[PDB]
Amino acid sequence: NYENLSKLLTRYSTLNTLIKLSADPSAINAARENLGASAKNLIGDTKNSPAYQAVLLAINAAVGFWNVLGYATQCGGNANGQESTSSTTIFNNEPGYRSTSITCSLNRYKPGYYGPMSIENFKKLNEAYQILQTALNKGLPALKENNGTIKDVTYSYICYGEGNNNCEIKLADGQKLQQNGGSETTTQTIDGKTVSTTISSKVVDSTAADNTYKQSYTEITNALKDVPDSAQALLAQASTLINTINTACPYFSVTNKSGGPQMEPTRGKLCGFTEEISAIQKMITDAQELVNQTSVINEHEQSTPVGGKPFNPFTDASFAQGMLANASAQAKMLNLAHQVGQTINPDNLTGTFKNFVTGFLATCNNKGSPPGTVTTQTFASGCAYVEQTITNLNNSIAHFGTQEQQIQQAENIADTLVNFGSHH
Amino acid sequence: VQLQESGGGLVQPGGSLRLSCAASGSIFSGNVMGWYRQAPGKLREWVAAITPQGVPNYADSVKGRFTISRDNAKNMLYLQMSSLKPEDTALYYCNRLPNYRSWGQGTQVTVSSH
Ligand SMILES: CC(=O)N[C@H]1[C@H](O[C@H]2[C@@H](O)[C@@H](CO)O[C@@H](O[C@H]3[C@H](O)[C@@H](O)[C@@H](O)O[C@@H]3CO)[C@@H]2O)O[C@H](CO)[C@@H](O[C@@H]2O[C@@H](C)[C@@H](O)[C@@H](O)[C@@H]2O)[C@@H]1O[C@@H]1O[C@H](CO)[C@H](O)[C@H](O)[C@H]1O[C@@H]1O[C@@H](C)[C@@H](O)[C@@H](O)[C@@H]1O
Repeated sequence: NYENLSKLLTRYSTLNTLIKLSADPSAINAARENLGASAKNLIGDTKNSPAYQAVLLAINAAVGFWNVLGYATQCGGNANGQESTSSTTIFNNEPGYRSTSITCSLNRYKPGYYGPMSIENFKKLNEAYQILQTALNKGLPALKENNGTIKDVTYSYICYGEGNNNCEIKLADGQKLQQNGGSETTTQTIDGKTVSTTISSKVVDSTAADNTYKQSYTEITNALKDVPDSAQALLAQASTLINTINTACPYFSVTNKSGGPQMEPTRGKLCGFTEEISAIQKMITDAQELVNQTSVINEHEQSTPVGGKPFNPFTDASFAQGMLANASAQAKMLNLAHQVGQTINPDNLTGTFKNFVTGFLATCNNKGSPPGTVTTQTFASGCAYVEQTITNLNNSIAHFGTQEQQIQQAENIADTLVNFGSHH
Repeated sequence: VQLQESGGGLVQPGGSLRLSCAASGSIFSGNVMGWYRQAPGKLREWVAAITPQGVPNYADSVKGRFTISRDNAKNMLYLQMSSLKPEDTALYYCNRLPNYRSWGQGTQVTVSSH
């Protein structure tokens, strides 16, 4: 126990320095200036921002996960999770085997846990996949840009075979959508905003030219318009994507190519990958908590100068709480960003989870194409710039070294003032 | 979760020094590492940093003169200092980025006049 302040500051002199600054408006204002500049580094920059790189990493991990395993994931049936006697249902722009389509055509077996994924769940997954791949390709906005949108996310699937009812679409009023040439408007709520969808149906007969299936089919085209592309929005689509896999927990059996890196175990249930899916869920959760600080930083602008009569840290210090909230929010953003990297960075991983990441998720088998590109060799590899993103996260963090100090200092000056400011 | 810096002391202007930091793997593994310094009268200043692949970057106050480096096999961080000036007088500390919130003892570096 120290009786008085001189003994205390002889010892911890950096503290003496801190008190000197906390009583000096020009220092306090220079810190406030910095909080502004770093704030812009996080929530306004993109490539230079740990925060941004972390959000991108989380999303990419989720997408990558599905690129790696979705060709192997079995699926089928008819609507409402029912088995089918003879229903092939094909989803376009998916990382299928030697293909840019995944075919869901497993009959008789009952969709569910340790079974095929229902077409109902596949549809849900697919939407998120298409949205995310499109956003990734367009490029993600800086964190502050929470009012942007993707002009057009479009995808189709086709239905064929006896009794296949997956392409019958029921509407908001109740009437069935006209199977041949019909066209209509869903809306839904993504994020907190309303998004028009144009659903359109189309029948193609077996005789008709270029029908490479030689069987009469129904094609459903979904055209979404003005889809929000904020972090908060896309994280939510990732969340859907991964949770839909985890919840449906379908059966998967990979064809392990010789020479390559080796999948373990070779067949099973997708929610079996518990380490990987936890990581991906945690990453998304941390990134959401990361993007939440954006609203705390905005709510406490630090531009207005502080300072008439000489400055009095005991009474002139209302701004302090705001400053502290802001600095603490920035430091949380940084730490959460770091943490997102650490969850997946294979430098810290062991055994089967590490090999998933180095062997499969981190890799790509196209020849590098822009983000969001599905190709006929996309499957069995992440194809989502994980390794690059982990690297760019680090690079961004390393170029944040100064700012991080400034944040800490601001936080500490603010704290000192709140502290003096109490008493009253 | 440990940080230990060494390799400092008293040198002459233009002199050169090699600082070492032995870091725990919890700190070091798969992390950006970096060098920090605290001068009398002032607060901890960031000096340099290096990613796990080995890409370094430096504060404008030392660019050209200092060189950061890491030995991934042995959890070791090095700052190679050249053309030292009296302004570089400080305690030098090593940490990951973003920082583990308990710091090392540091290692004193003093530049003088001849
Ligand atoms: C089941 C189906 O897809 N039926 C189509 C039909 O297609 C023919 C064609 O593919 C030939 C060529 O080989 O094979 C037929 O089945 C064979 C079978 O394979 C044989 O082994 C043996 O049993 O004989 C039969 C043939 O006798 C296919 O059936 O083509 C017609 C004309 O285009 C489709 O009908 C049109 O579309 C529907 C929606 C209606 O609007 C009709 O008026 C149109 O003429 C026909 O589809 C089915 O049509 C009936 C009409 O009774 C129902 O309306 C039903 O739901 C339709 O099936 C749905 O839509 C089609 C496009 C497909 O995607 C199915 O998966 C889906 O359930």
